[PDB]
Amino acid sequence: KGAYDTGTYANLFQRSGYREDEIKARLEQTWNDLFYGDEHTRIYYPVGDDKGYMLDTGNDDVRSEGMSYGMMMAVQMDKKHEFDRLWNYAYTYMQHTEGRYKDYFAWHCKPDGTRLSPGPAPDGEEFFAMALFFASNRWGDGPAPYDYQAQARKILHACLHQGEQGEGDPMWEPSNRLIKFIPELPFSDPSYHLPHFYELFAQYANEQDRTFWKEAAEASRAYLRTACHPVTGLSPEYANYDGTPAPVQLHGDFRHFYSDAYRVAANVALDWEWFRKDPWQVQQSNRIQAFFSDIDVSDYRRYTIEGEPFNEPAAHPVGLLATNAMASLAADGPDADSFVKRFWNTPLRQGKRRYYDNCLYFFTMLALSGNYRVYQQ
Ligand SMILES: O[C@@H]1[C@@H](O)[C@H](O)OC[C@H]1O
Ligand SMILES: O[C@@H]1[C@@H](O)[C@H](O)OC[C@H]1O
Repeated sequence: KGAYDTGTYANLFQRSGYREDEIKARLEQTWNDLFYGDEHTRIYYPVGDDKGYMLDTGNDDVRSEGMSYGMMMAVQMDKKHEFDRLWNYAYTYMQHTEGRYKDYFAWHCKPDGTRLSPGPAPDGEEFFAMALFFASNRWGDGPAPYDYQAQARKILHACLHQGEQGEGDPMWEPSNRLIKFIPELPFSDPSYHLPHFYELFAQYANEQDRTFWKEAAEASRAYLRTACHPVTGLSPEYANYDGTPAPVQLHGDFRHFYSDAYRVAANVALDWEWFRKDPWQVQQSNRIQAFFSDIDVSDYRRYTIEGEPFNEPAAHPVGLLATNAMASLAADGPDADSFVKRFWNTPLRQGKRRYYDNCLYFFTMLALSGNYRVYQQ
């Protein structure tokens, strides 16, 4: 039985020997540094009395990924003021009110809120929806736009039914119940598959969609079994509906193990912790940890999914270490305990490239301390 059923969350820092007091203080200090820390560390920026944004420091823009991530961190840390500032920014600047992307979020904008491209990123929408559901269950709905439950249901309605509103496209392929890379293209991104959120969407979404969301959960668990390499546990950034690496795209080669794919190990580990439904998840977690067991974080490269290293370094090696450590929620192999310790002894990244590493870092600090939880009712 998973944490969803028992209400009990594994505290791997505690199982590993760290003191309860040290752990809570470490989690609180990670929060403080990321949202209120110095100019070289923080990724959160207040705007006026009622807005705020998560900065992709590397790309000097605001992404629906980072906004939705900041809202999830805020609600897991019971930080309503920051949650509300981030949501208000997303609601005000990013969410489309009309046209083919109505109720979707523009995937990126300038920090001042000027939209840069209208197209959405589905991993944004699914985190917004999950964070808003948790906000409703934790704090209760307020007047619009802080009517969190209805806001979540509106996003997930468009996610399944955009094709019916007019000229747009849904973010899930109805034929196979799989999340797409973008609404228009017939392939996926394995790091976007969050079967554990789809279980909760099957409880909290519009009644007419609950059957679909339950099928989506089972379809996504099956899909990650097809996308992950059976020796190395590595996955491609973009994958076909059959799990094989998708073709090279006009904007680059996403066939290999790089930044997006790091989140797969994290996502499978949290589904195991919450729902304990697919025991392949334990072996997948053991495999990826075995793959990285004897590789220094400063040596992390881009890899083919069969594990052939490129000369090129990982752009986000702290992010990769974080997802590898988060796999300890599921792994029972000889490497779980050492990745937990390696992570504990790793500080937040600083400087221009810090955004992505520090997002993945925080989700791991939450998870390994037993604080990445389902908020029900
Ligand atoms: O996770 C996606 C990421 O790869 C992209 O660069 O920006 C945010 C999302 O579209
Ligand atoms: O937004 C992310 C970007 O900041 C990172 O550098 O590459 C992966 C993207 O998802």
